[PDB]
Amino acid sequence: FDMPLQKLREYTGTNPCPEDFDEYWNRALDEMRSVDPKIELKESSFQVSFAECYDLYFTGVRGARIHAKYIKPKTEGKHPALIRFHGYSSNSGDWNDKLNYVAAGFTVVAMDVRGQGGQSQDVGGVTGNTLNGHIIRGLDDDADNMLFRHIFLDTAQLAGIVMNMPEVDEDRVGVMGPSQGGGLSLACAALEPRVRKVVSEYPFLSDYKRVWDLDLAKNAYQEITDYFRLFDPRHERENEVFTKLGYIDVKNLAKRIKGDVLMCVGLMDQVCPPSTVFAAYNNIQSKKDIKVYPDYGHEPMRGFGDLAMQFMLELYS
Amino acid sequence: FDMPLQKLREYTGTNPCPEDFDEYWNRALDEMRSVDPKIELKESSFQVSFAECYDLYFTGVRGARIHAKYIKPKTEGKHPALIRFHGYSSNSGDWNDKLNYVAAGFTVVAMDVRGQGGQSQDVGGVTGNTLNGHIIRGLDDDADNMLFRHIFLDTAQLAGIVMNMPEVDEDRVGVMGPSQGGGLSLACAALEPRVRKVVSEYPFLSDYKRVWDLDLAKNAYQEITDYFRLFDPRHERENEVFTKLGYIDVKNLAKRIKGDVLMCVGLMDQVCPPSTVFAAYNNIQSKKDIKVYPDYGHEPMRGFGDLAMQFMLELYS
Amino acid sequence: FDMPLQKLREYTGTNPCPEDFDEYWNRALDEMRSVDPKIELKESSFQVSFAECYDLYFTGVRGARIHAKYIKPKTEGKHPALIRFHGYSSNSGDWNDKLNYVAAGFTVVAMDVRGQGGQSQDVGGVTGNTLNGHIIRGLDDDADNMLFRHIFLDTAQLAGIVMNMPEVDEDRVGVMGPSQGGGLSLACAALEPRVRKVVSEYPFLSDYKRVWDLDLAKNAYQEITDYFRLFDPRHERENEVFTKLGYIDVKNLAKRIKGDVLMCVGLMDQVCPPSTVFAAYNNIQSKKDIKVYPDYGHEPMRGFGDLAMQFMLELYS
Amino acid sequence: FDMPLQKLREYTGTNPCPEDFDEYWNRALDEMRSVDPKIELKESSFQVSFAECYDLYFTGVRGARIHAKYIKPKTEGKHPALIRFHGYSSNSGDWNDKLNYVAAGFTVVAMDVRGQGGQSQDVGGVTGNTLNGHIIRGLDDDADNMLFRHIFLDTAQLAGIVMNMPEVDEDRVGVMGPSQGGGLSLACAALEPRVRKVVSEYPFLSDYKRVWDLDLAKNAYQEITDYFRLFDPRHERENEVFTKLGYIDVKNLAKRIKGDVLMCVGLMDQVCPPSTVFAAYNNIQSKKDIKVYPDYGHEPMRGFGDLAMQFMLELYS
Amino acid sequence: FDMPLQKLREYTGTNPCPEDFDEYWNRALDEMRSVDPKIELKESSFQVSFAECYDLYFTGVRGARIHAKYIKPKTEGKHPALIRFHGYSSNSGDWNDKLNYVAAGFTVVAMDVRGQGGQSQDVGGVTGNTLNGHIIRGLDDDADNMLFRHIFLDTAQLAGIVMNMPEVDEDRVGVMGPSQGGGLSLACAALEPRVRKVVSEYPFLSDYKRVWDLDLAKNAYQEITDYFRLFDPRHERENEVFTKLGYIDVKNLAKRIKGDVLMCVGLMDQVCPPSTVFAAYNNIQSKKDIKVYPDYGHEPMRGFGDLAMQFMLELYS
Amino acid sequence: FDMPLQKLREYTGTNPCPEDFDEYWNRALDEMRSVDPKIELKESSFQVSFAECYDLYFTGVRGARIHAKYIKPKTEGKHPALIRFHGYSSNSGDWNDKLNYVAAGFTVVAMDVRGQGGQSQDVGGVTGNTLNGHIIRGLDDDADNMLFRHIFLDTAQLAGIVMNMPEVDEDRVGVMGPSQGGGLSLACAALEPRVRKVVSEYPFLSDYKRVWDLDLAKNAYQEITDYFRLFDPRHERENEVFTKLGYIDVKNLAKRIKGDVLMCVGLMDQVCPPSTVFAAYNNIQSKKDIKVYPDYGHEPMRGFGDLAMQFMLELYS
Ligand SMILES: [Ca+2]
Ligand SMILES: [Ca+2]
Ligand SMILES: [Ca+2]
Ligand SMILES: [Ca+2]
Repeated sequence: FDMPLQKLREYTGTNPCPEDFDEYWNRALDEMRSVDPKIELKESSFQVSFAECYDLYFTGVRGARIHAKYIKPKTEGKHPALIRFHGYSSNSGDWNDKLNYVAAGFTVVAMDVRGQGGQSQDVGGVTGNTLNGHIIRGLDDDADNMLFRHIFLDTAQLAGIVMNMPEVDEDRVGVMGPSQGGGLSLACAALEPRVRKVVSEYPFLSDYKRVWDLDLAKNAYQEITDYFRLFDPRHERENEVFTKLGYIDVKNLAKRIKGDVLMCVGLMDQVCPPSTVFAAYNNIQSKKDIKVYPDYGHEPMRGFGDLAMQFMLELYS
Repeated sequence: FDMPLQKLREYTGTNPCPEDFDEYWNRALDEMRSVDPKIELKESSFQVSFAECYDLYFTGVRGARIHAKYIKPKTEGKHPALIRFHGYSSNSGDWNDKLNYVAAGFTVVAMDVRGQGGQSQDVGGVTGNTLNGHIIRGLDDDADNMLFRHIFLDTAQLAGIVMNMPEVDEDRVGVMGPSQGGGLSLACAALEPRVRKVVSEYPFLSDYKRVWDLDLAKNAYQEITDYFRLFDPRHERENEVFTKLGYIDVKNLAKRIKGDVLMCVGLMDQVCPPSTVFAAYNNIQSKKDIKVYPDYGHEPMRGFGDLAMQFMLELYS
Repeated sequence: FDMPLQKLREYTGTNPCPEDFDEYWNRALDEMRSVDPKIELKESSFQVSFAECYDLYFTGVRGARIHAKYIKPKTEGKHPALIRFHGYSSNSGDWNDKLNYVAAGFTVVAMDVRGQGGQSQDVGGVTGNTLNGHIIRGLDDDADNMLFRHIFLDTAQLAGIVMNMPEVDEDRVGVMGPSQGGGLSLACAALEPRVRKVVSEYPFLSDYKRVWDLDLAKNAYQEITDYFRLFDPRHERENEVFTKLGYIDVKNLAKRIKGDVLMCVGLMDQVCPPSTVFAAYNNIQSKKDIKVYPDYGHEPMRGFGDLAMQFMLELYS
Repeated sequence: FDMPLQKLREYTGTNPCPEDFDEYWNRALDEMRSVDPKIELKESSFQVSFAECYDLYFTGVRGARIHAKYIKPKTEGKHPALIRFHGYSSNSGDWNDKLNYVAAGFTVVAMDVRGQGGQSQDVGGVTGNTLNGHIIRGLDDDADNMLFRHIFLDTAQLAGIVMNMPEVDEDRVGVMGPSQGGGLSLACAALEPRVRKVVSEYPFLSDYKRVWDLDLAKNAYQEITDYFRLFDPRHERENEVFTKLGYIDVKNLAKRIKGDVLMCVGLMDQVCPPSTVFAAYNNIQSKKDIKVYPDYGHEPMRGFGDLAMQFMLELYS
Repeated sequence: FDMPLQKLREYTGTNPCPEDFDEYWNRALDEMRSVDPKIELKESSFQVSFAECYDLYFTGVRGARIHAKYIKPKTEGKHPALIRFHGYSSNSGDWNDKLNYVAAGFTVVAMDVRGQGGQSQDVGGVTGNTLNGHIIRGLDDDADNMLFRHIFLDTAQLAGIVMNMPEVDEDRVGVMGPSQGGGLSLACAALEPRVRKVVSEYPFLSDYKRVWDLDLAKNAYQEITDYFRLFDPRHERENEVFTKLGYIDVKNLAKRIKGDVLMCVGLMDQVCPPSTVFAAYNNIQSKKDIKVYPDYGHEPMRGFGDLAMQFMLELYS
Repeated sequence: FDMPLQKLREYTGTNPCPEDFDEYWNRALDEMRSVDPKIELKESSFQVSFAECYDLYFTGVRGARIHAKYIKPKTEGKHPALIRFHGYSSNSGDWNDKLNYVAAGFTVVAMDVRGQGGQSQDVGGVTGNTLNGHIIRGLDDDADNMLFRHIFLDTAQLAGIVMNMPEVDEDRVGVMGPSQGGGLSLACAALEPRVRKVVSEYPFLSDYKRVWDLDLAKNAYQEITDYFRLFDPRHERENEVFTKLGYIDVKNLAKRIKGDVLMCVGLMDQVCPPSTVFAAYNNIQSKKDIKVYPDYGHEPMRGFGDLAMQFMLELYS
């Protein structure tokens, strides 16, 4: 259902990239940097004796109150930190499974995406469809009002907040996540170049046009099809639509990443077509590597979790 | 998958009704009535020689700009009017198929629901999930900020606007729609008692708890399941959740309807369980009737469209 | 699952055309023209004040009694007429939705196909399979006894009957229909060259061999696969079978069409493959046009209905 | 999806039986007995040294030419005979697998059903639907014109023809078949009481109303649902329809069977619900027995074939 | 698809329990206790600085070499230990996600089931089917040769080995697992009463007969259906089959558990019917609790992971 | 989903062939030939008067007790014999349907494959997975311990046993089977060159790598995918795995076949891809022929059974 591996290795993407892409994002970062986070920490009901578990809240662009789990090991001195991002429609998950990295002495943070399955706020205020999908949310509004634009900014802002924590060495921060979380990991490391390590598992939010070309604009990408069916049935605004989506196409932000990257891709993945994953991978200029799993689809790949941790452990000296 | 027809005719609903239901709605109607609609009519690109086609815009509660197709026949004197409501995620549709009632001398209006498939605006500004579903949109916010509360008010406000049109006899306005449109038809006739005729085809938005009890909280009702899975996995707040959804349960509004009602239900419809449809039907106190289609599911039922027009044509003496 | 749009534009078909195709149809036309229609009109139970609704019955070839809905506006003088054809296994449908064109002053006729979901008779009398499918009905009999041959003749015969109606301007007649109805519309305009306008939506009954070549001989075209599995499992008579089906392949009749044609096609339509639709379209020699819907399948395409009406309204001076 | 075995044992049926059922069938038998079979035997291209293989053709009611495979062992004297009936839409099948009974010295005959997958003719000539299904074929016509009525007569007529074969002992004839073939076997033994043995495997064509009551009027019984959806959507003629189908309900003919009967039923069979099978079984008044297969559906049941042969071998002294 | 919660609470099971159940297991334990484990530890390629990761191998009954991951924290003194068991056809998984409990100072062990997805050996040597399923593996052989009998013994033996580790406090050992792993957790805590804590998530291997009664002997329990279809199609040995399966029905071993138990059940779980889960739960006599997730099926339930860890942390003083 | 018939006829396979293929098999044949079969014949409970039905047991390699149905006609002198092999997970089936060849004077033998649906024993004793699949059974053990290696030897040993039966003409033995039975037929005729006739219907166990390349390593070939997913997720040992599977790839054994071969293939068969079937066919050097069924999948093909018997009947002069 996608090109052979031989060609994936060379594929660099299909979705257009706005001509003012750089200006667009420099502007976005300016807005993010002018925000007063007014950070608040609340002790979680979940408690362990070897670490402090806090519910962290900060204000992002447009006044949205963002939430993230925050686990701090009870150890002296500064150390590495890991920021996890979750899948589409999910949330930061349970506290306990974040402790595997705390065991390694890491501070661990897991952010909730605005308006999805967690406790992060989506202030809305956009024109157009609001029933299904965040990718097309704000698509018929001004480009600067696209929801994933704010979400991407939240990850960048959170990375800076984490880097300012007293127990965190700002030069030893890594980000990780699967699918949407993998796309957000790339976006975060792109918008906050200080991020040192990046683990992106079968990333979502990449090379939109390609997904549509493969007749795969379904499942997680169904909203792109819904959009055209309802607002441009004969595709009279196709190029403008995909160009605008180019603003939130991680394959376009990929060139900004400075940290080391480790990715994985399942060749049976029809949710996030292998070609869209390689497009993001092939736009990365920093040190990188990608693990290929021929028989896996959009799912955790056996053994990769271990490769990812060993990769993250590289944050220590 | 549901109770026998024998029991259906006796079923009055399961979903709870808030203690302050009436005051909640009188309070909502007060808000709607205090809004300056600033009505604007723009000529449509679709034009015929026997009628006037206009895109109508008005401001609803919370400042949302609402859109509706508006077709006026080129005849003299006042006459009946029909207000159509559409299915979940859809829109007012095409202009041409609305002309069947125009041929009958009716003014035809088809409203687009906020943030769905048309041109009506959803101003948002709610806390909680915004990724999928309007039923749960605002569920974790104040009850007065629930999206379908505003949408229901839009239907009532539009009915009032239509009743003030120069060519419309305010005492001869009918409403109609399938699924979501069927629930909206009931809500509209309930909130604007002046509505004279009502056609509700396999109505959606009714008896939420019942849908869940039958393990049918999927398909169109999937979001109710996602809500619990993400925000209350062990149903510790079950009664509170369904009670709040009770505010937008059209079965609870039904008692207010004064116009004549004609409904249809498919006994194979698992999207809108027959019991939930009968629950709404059985709460109506005005003159009513329901057509039963044993072998039909969530779909147009052969012959009903004709029964619906003959029913609407009763508006003429 | 089909060639790219770029290639579809140049695709002219795969299914063969019998060497005696022309003589076959001229002989077929002679047979129908010799039939005494014995037309009878019966007032319908469905009635409105602005039009006359009649159930029309006429005798077609082989003594079959054919039925069609007939709506005549209560206006003065001659005017255009629209003849609608329905989907496979369906019928003429409801009376009310045909009134959109009556609003435009058109006489509207909707024919029921022999032995399908309506009230038209299939006298049968053929050898071979009679359990499933009209495409293969009479395939093992003489070619002059193939059921769709008679059905095509019914459309041409009905077109002439309509052109002889007192209120109908014989030079202002249009035909329209989706899927099977789209194929019948083409066949009608081909067998009755006086037809002025043609709207063919995702036409069925075209380029049979191509459907099979694409492994799409299922769904609506399943009977073709059943025929071979049961009567020619090793395809020893493949060319003979498809050539014979060529007699009722609308892409072969398309060359005879003189009226203007407006078609629509969904690129995700696997029921009527895009290539088979373009094959019919590319064989049309009269003024034509085709609307392409990239994200639509075998279903009504948003906005096309309005395009079709504006197209039909061109029949008025 | 059906009642427990405990209840199945006592279930006698739901579908009605016409008050003139008996006269209907006696009149039907008189018609077939007046037909001149004009039997013709043609040597088959398939030949073996130990038997004679012929394609047998005889004329049935309404002038239909019926076909059946006919294998005669090259032995001396009279012996038993087995008549096989096939599944819905299938045919008599291959010659070789019929030889298992020829090995036992049986003459084997396998009839093709009119207009299905074989070489038997369906003269048609009925009013109503002819697109899908033989159960509803002729349902809107006179009851004496229902297709399965003629097919049942074909089995009885064939049974008599076989009983008149020189090498066949008329008192040692057995009939067998699965699904449709199981229903035909029952009908045959009912209309031709001389039939000595009967093997009916998960019989189709039984207790129609029950199939519909269970919401299983799909798959093989789909046409019943199609009939109502198209010709009686609100079931205003429900009792009339099912009572008429009672003429061809094998559970109503079962009382006439005189030969011993061996049946089998799969409790997971949703195509032919267990209750409809037991309904036919429980109406049999002759020596009978039924093998129950808890984990089998609409399919051959392991070991039953051997039970069936040992049962048929009882025809030998 | 299963009884209401009200009745689940009281349901105690349906599958029989052999009369010599106790003798059978006392005998099995004797065989296990006579085995020389000949334990061998091999450093894993996966290494972290805060713990020792070893591949542990021991010999179980019948000479099978069993494998389990073994992670020991680099801390002084004795402490609690957790033994994880995996799902059907899976294995011990990755090393990294086991570190969440190591962070809590626990020694963590994850055993691979014989012949499944890991490195544990199944010496086989049984008669009967060996193609699919371990539940019926050895079912046609002597009861003492049933594979899950050995597997259960492996868990008990491993628990004793863990309790003998120098860094492990033998009175602070817990076991946990989902589905098959949940069934194995119950079996382990039953056969090694010293186990102090038990977390069983939607347990598999319980109340076999019940699964079959609900027509749910499919998916994970498909082999039970396969067995009957192939070896006892008419269920002539039904009681003997299910009674024999009673030897490895965890609901029967449940009464032996002494440690505290925490379980979870998804009411939408058709893989492990809620009733079979409550049957095991209701046979437990030690301190216990069960978390119900109405909208979850056979899958991890949000929040439970955290309840499970807090429950396990109860092992410390 | 596969290459065009034009290319199929030229395709010779993709799966590698071990360098020591021949010695591996000569070594295997040596082992089989050194086994004392200790043949035992037990009269079956199924008995007919024209043939002798016996359950035959013999010891194969590794001490496994193998079972086969054995039917001998009550005729004088030596005659042909037919050995049938069954489908994956199935068994020899019923006795009665084997009598068609008995009627032709043949002795008919139907072998049960070790550990599948019949009475043949799989002694096991292998390391690695034992939960699902015989193709990978023993794959992680020495190549000489692979299960299908022993099964292949069982077919060869049984052929030799049959050729020594007093009523059997050793030069007139044919083998036949579908799917797995088709692969076993080829393996048998390859390992026991004396086999005179071969019928292989849509053979399984051929060209493994090709199945994987087409993403068809599912359904019957699912275990190959499970193997990689669990034991080599990144395919680091891909060539080694497929090369080893090459030992039991019937396409590699095909070159040894001396008897005449007749095969059939369905072009819609995704279970046993057409290419893999043609790969085996194209490696045969003896007289051969293949029947192509374009519209058939993994299923019996109409008419082939008769071609198969006529082909086998060629054994008589
Ligand atoms: Ca480092
Ligand atoms: Ca004009
Ligand atoms: Ca006897
Ligand atoms: Ca404690």
